[PDB]
Amino acid sequence: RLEVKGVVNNITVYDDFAHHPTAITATIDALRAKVGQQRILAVLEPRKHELATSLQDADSVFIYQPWQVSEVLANLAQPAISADDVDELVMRIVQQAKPNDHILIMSNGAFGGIHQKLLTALA
Repeated sequence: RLEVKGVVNNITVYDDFAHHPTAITATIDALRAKVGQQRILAVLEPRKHELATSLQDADSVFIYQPWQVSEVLANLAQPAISADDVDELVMRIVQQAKPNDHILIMSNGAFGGIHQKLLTALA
């Protein structure tokens, strides 16, 4: 749960298995409890209005599309983006990520090794 995979440029990268609305909600809330006002960048690999609601506390939202993700993101007015390629999604993240951010990677799979991709790309 919220396993810290690394810190690069004061940006913490975490992995968590949550990928259904109820667990996503709990997981972001548990992270918020620790990080306070510091930014949560939520990065989800799913397996709709409930899903949007589960992501609403995250300061920026990234969804990998491996149904239509656009309908989920339309409800979120914070920065929210989908990508259909893991390296592209890593670029999207790196373009927004700043020191003191918390990148929360939510998937029960390898997600192309995105946590390692980020630790490399953020340096």
